[PDB]
Amino acid sequence: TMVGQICRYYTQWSGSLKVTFMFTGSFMATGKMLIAYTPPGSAQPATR
Amino acid sequence: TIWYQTNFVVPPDTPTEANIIALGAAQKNFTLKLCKDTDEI
Amino acid sequence: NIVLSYGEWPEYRFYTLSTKSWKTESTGWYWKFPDVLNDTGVFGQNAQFHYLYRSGFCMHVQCNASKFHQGALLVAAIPEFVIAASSPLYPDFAHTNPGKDGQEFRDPYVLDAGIPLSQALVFPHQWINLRTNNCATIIMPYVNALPFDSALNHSNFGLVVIPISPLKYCNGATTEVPVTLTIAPLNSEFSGL
Amino acid sequence: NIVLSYGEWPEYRFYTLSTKSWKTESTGWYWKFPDVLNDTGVFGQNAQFHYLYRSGFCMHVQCNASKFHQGALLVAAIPEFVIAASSPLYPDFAHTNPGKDGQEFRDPYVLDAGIPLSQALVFPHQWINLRTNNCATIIMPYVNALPFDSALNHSNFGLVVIPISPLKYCNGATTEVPVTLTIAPLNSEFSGL
Amino acid sequence: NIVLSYGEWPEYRFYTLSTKSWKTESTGWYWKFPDVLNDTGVFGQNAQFHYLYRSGFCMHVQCNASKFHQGALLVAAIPEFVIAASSPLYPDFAHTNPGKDGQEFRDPYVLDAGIPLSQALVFPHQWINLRTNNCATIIMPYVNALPFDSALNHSNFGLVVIPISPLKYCNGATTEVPVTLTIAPLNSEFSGL
Amino acid sequence: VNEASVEHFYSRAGLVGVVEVKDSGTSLDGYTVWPIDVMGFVQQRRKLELSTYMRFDAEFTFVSNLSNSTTPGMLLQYMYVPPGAPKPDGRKSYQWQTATNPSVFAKLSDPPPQVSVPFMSPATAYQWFYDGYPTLQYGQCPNNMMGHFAIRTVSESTTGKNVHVRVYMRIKHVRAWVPRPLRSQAYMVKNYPTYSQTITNTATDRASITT
Repeated sequence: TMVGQICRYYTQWSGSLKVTFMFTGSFMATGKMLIAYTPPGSAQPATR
Repeated sequence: TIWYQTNFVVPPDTPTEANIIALGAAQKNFTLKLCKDTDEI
Repeated sequence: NIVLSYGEWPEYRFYTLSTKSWKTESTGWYWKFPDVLNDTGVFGQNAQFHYLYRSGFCMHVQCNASKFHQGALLVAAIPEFVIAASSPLYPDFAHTNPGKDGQEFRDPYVLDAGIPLSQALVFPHQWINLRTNNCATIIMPYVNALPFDSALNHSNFGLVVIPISPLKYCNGATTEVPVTLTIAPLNSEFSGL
Repeated sequence: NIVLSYGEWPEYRFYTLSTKSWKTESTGWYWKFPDVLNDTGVFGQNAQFHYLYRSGFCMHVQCNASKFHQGALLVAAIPEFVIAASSPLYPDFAHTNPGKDGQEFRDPYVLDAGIPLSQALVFPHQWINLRTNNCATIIMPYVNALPFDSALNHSNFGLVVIPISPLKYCNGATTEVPVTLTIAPLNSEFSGL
Repeated sequence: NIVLSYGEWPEYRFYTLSTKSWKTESTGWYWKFPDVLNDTGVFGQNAQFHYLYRSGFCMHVQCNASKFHQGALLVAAIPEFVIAASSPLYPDFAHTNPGKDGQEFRDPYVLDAGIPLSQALVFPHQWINLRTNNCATIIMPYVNALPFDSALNHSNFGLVVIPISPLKYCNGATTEVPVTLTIAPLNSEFSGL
Repeated sequence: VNEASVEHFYSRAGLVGVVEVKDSGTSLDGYTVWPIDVMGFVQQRRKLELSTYMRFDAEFTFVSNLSNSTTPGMLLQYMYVPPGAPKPDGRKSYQWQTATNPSVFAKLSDPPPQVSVPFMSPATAYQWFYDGYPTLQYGQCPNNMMGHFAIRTVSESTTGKNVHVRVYMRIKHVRAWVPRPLRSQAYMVKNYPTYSQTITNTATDRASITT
């Protein structure tokens, strides 16, 4: 990313981020997903 | 973490595999401090 | 659109249960609950610790299928839904409290209550007709003879999903159709910690 | 919708170039132009005869595909786009001025500039996602260090179309998807006949 | 009367810890806490789950003894209280986080910090003089260099109770004097579940 | 309009029970205890199950005669043991003298006695369908029981004649709640829903769907 390349010029960054997803499949395809986020202290979930 | 919920459902004569692209960016309140020399070059 | 059971609002977060696969041969499911949320979440710990509770619910059934699939489902909310044990007597505890993963009907025709399914439209209900619409939504107020009751012992109502018209598709289509359920407690109360 | 590069209007007819076939295995294209129109049309004769010119452009990429095709394209306009020659040194003149028929990337990943494609979104860009939309439109103002310059020698910017997510289809569908480009010069000027 | 540490109110239920027996030969105790409540109560579960917290405290030391007992105690609240390891080097984890049952001083004279006890009156303090009064109360605002910090890793302050003047009684009196402690969190906050 | 109504649909007196004191034969007891049960007959069980919740007052009438239909003058006691009170052991038991058990003394030559029983349940309304365990017990709510009627001929020892009683109950001031389907399958056991393994069809068969 561009945000991650300029953070290598500085020592310390602080703030909030953003992430976006685009589904590239067909127009006829249907489904569902689950997108989860975990705080810095916790270990990642082992089940949905 | 991204989890399959339910399943990927398709009609006849439609390709069964698809892709997702992820786009990261900073927010409006992001800030940068001190200075350093990149180790990328 | 929204269905408001018995014209009452349940006046005084979203829990997504795991997905069911509806195959051409499946006979349907029932979740029978205050119960589905007893073992999961922060609502599930309140239900253990407090000695009395009063809560209404809002529940959302959604079905992902293409335009080449066809079928229909009846979605009903039945208060005081009691299971019967077919002779060659008592229903097992797995059947009377199926849990968060639900139970699958042995007899879809009598709803295992001995009552006919033709007349199950007298309860609050919706249709999912895969050509017309993919979703059904029902808001259920708190119905009981008493103002408060126990979460572990007593089940206020069931939720029942019967595939009235079987699922058909041409070769090459996805064999099973995912059916998912979402429950948001409305206006819950507790006492007697 | 329309994309206005760098928030500037190019203040101070439509040319339809031949169609490209985008096959599942193709690596993308770049037109790099004031140049595409030098050899075609009435704009192409002005560019030969006059000694200085200033012009902005408006360019329109369109993609004809069905609902059973899937894929994605990134469409970017990159100023001062310079080609590099991969070692085992200079790029050939066919690569640095591809003409009206464009050139096909050797390395789509570095854009043959040595810069990464992940960060190519810093330039004015659009997405063509075959489910969402079939078209992309970009208006490019005149960017140069000088008020006027030469049409034959200097190329103000490139136009780059990379198939980020490959094209897939089931058997029986049309193998290639036509990709066509349309350029309308805006606010062009000339001097020194 | 109430002692307000550093003249600040901790602006932005009662926990009764087990009783200590103060015998004529005992050397004193320290509870060193955000920590005492980490493993007990509903405050103890918040401290596990959330990633940041800010809280002030109010703590109450009380001593039940007759009119024939005599003695005195110094009750102090010392921020950033750090334990030292006397040579013939590091203090063990039992000493640096004593828990809800506290720890007993090895050296009461230097407070195991290397600093003298004579000057410990520079911190917020009270006296319990068994003839004058049986109780001491201290309200401690949140002191840190940062607005928030971690409950498990960092200990904001200690609470230290030293029997400066030993306990004496005539034969027939109760040998030990119960010393009990009560902590009420004031204005606690949490984030990062 | 008013002829089909929940008030008018549960209305007229009907036969709840048939009991006999029968002290003449090898059974010398001379008393009987009859638990109050509105569902004793399957056709009144099916109508009450059109509703999940009901609240009503009861009207009990006792039509009594000997076996040959003749009704000579002889004195009977109809007691009422409310829910939670102990039931008589025998004809001479002391539990016939309890002042809190209302009783009626009426001869067989009199018109049939009748009394009214108020709504007895702790819950707001009787619930004929209960889901969950109260404490085999599945679906069993103790709140419904209305009590007992103990009947005896008042005599010192062993009169040699049997008395047949028929009890007529009438639902009053009835209120009903959430509607429910009417049972298709035949009942088997008294308390539970359980139905036979052979599923009988609601609509009767015809040769083909054309006609």
